[PDB]
Amino acid sequence: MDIPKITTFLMFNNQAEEAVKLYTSLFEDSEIITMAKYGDPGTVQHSIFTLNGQVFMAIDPISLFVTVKDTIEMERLFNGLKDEGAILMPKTNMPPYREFAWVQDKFGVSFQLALPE
Repeated sequence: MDIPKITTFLMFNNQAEEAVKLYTSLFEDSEIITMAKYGDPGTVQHSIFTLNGQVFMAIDPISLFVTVKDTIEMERLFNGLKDEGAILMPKTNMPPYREFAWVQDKFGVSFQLALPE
């Protein structure tokens, strides 16, 4: 269950269980490894799935979800990407993460920065 440093992260309306079901079914070496719904209820809070043995995540724009090594990795990527960027959410201690941030960079790509601890 080892997730890449950078995971493509798909966010849906309330369509994640279907989207996942759809892609999992088409692509070959693929499998739902984790789904957690909300207690909007019945919606996906957290999914980790495979497509050709590659790890994706979905919940509920189509961001990059970065698992950070350190407080210091966080600092660097945060400050690097935040330039002329939007901060969707700033550095925040957010269980189950030591820290988490959400930045759109100047060109428009969303990065989620997640420090596990």
